[PDB]
Amino acid sequence: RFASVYAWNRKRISNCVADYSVLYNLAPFFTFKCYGVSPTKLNDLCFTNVYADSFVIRGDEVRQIAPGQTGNIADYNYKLPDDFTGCVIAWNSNKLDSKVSGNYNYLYRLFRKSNLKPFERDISTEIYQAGNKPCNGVAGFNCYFPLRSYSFRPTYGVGHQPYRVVVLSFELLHAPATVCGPKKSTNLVKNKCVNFNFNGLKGTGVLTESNKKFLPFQQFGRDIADTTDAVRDPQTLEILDITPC
Amino acid sequence: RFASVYAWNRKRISNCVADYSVLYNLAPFFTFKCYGVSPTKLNDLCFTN
Amino acid sequence: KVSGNYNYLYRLFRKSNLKPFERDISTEIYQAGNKPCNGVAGFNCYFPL
Amino acid sequence: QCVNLTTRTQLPPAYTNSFTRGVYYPDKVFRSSVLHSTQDLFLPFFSNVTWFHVIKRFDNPVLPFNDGVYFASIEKSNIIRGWIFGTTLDSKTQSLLIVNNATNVVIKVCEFQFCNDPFLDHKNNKSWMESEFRVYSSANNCTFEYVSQPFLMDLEGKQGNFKNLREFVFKNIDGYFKIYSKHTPILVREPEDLPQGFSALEPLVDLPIGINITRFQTLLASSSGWTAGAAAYYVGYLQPRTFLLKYNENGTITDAVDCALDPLS
Amino acid sequence: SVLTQPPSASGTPGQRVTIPCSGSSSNIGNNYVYWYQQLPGTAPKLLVYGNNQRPSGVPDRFSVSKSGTSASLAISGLRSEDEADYYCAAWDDGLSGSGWVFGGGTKLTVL
Amino acid sequence: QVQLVQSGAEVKKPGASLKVSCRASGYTFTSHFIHWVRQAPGQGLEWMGIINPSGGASYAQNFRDRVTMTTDPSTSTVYMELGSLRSEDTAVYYCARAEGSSWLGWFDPWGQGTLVTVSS
Ligand SMILES: *[C@@H]1O[C@H](CO)[C@@H](O[C@@H]2O[C@H](CO)[C@@H](O)[C@H](O)[C@H]2NC(C)=O)[C@H](O)[C@H]1NC(C)=O
Ligand SMILES: *[C@@H]1O[C@H](CO)[C@@H](O)[C@H](O)[C@H]1NC(C)=O
Ligand SMILES: *[C@@H]1O[C@H](CO)[C@@H](O)[C@H](O)[C@H]1NC(C)=O
Ligand SMILES: *[C@@H]1O[C@H](CO)[C@@H](O)[C@H](O)[C@H]1NC(C)=O
Repeated sequence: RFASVYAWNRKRISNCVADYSVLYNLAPFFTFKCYGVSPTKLNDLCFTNVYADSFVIRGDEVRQIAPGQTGNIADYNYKLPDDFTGCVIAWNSNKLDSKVSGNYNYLYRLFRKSNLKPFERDISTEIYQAGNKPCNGVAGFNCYFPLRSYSFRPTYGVGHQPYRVVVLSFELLHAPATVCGPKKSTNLVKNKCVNFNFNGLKGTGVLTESNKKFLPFQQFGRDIADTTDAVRDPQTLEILDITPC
Repeated sequence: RFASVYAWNRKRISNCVADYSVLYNLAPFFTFKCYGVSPTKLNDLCFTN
Repeated sequence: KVSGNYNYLYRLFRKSNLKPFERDISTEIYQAGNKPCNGVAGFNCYFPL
Repeated sequence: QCVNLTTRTQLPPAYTNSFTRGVYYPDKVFRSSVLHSTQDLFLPFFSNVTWFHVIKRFDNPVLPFNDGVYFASIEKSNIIRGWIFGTTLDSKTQSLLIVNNATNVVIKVCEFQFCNDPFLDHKNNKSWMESEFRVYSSANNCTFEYVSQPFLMDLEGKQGNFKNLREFVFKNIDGYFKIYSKHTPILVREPEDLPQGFSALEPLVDLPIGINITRFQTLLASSSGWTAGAAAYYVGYLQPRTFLLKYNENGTITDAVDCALDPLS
Repeated sequence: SVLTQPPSASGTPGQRVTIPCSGSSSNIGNNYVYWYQQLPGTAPKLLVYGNNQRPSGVPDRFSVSKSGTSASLAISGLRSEDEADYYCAAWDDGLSGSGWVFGGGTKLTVL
Repeated sequence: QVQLVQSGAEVKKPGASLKVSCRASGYTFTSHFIHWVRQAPGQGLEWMGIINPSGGASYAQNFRDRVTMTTDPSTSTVYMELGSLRSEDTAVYYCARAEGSSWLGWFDPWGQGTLVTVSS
């Protein structure tokens, strides 16, 4: 059961090992395009937070979820921000959603007084006003019901089957991590030039011990030139110090 | 006189600027519903004929 | 009109569903049966207008 | 507790100059001994912060919300509990209820409908209990629900010498609600205005509401004469500004400058 | 019209005759394919359906296989009753519509 | 035991109307989708469309705008109404059932076949 486009459900995902291999192997995909990351390089980075949206839209409008578009599903229902990260996984689902009798359980908003900033929601269904004199009771002339139902049939071609859509959005390397792909820890060493991979932050140097106090809501220190030079060991809670060979 | 149902008249409308706002501001109008596009944005669409 | 405007007619019986967007009127009399009849009303003959 | 009363002696709220309060950590990365320039929504230096006092007089009006609010409370008897956020507050649109009285900080985004002022005088009679807990007549359908550890509590009642000074900033950016908190104890400023000091707030929660909010009113808890703890809360509005912030050697903020007030600045 | 089939087929009794059906991603590249056999003055019957199971009442000598994006049906032990027209069916989806397209057909007979 | 019966049809003038019935017995009528198919002489096969036993129906887009469905889940009958015929649509029609889930499935029942033609 996927949501309607105008009342989409956003889900948290935290404290788990994320493997996208069991996902990208799905042959019947029709689209897998990523903006800030590449689809094949998602198995070595740890994300601060992951949110997985969901809705079902008509096949013609699957191109409209990308940032910077406009229309009746990109300004009145669900609008992505201009600086989007993460990526969208869209695939045809004509077998499940569509029905021969005519599926009538998917709505979308048509009339709104003004647009909406990204990632906003509106369950309100008060009658839209178009004329000078407000109406009441039932809608009609100069005032309309804001929601109209999709009509899905298996007859219609591409552009009218429902493409199920799920969108993953995640901030990259600004906070303590909770979710990322499998890896094998390799102990810890000090005062020996090594190749450290701390939560996806590659580099090279020697890791001494430091006495600078980290506030509880911080993980990475920085210096003038905007380069990380103090990290918190993910397993223990020691504060290290990265300096070049 | 309007044409009857069996011989409804067809008129060609093109190469003109159509302002539906003045039409919409009439008194005795009773029923007005639209299907193809939103009836509140009829002044921003361009068609061949 | 109070006196009666009887210049509008509509069709009751037709041979089959008309092609959408047609502007052709046929004065042929409709026949319920296969045998053609014309002139006065007779067996299985009735006016469809 | 819901009785038609009217007789709203809505005294006009007063003015004060919010000297330097309301600044916060903008980025979650450690720094030390450097000056950093940020561009955010800040409470301008020396702005007409609006002061409300709750004691014969009593008020809690609905105030506008426009791009974040700085809320500073001086209170000892624990009389101001929570907040309500919304656009119409009439059960037709989603709204936030934030309450942190006794059990846990509860944040609920749902359809809510509200009465005027549920109480008798403040509470009957001297011990807390459960009474008319149905502060919601109903709630059709809603999504968000959050519970967490409560903030600092107040024990017993004290008149004057209000050591507690709470200050919060609420900011709404792109479907995210950011609440930054800071509790400064031992305040001996008996006369009136907020102290001439400095305190940078710390992040407390950053959570995905994704709704539309425009107005909020604070939530607070016989012939003549009554004992009630006096509460003084100040409200200020935030503007898009650029600040220059100083971090000392320990990684904490000492002072900041606003680059638009004074040509010296 | 999208489905391509040999115009006709033939073979001596006792031989093995292979019939192909080549489509595309829309027709065969995603879903199952069916094979249908039609006899003169008879209703259509079933030869292979689901591509991994054979119906009841039919000999299993009708060998079937999928070669990438094509279907192949091989027949051994040819007899007189084998003379029939063969079609391949596959639910197809297109940019203008979608349907239950049948194959062009292939007339299989012996002189 | 299980078999579908149709209506014998004869010559029809071009542009006429055809009402073809399909009566099924020996199984639960309101459990299987219905496929109607049309075969033209000197050509392959083309399925007319798909019908729910109790509800609406769906049609191939090429053959839409001229075919009409009505259902009656009381005496177990399914009807085609066809209009705006031409001399090139003379063919044979079959009414058949399918698996209860439609699409991918087994088609054991089949239509007896009814012929439509134009001649004088
Ligand atoms: C959030 O809600 C408020 C109030 O419902 C909206 O404010 C409206 O703004 C438009 C344009 O400025 C005005 O025409 C309306 O009169 C305002 N509403 C009221 C009740 O006065 C605001 O637009 C909403 N947010 C969004 C993104 O639409
Ligand atoms: C009751 O409420 C109404 C609100 O319209 C107010 O006018 C009236 O004065 C109230 N009655 C009393 C006794 O306060
Ligand atoms: C700010 O407060 C001062 C002091 O009363 C007053 O003179 C001034 O008009 C106020 N400005 C605004 C914008 O309210
Ligand atoms: C409860 O106490 C309040 C004051 O604290 C008083 O106004 C009210 O009348 C009391 N109610 C009862 C039932 O004693």
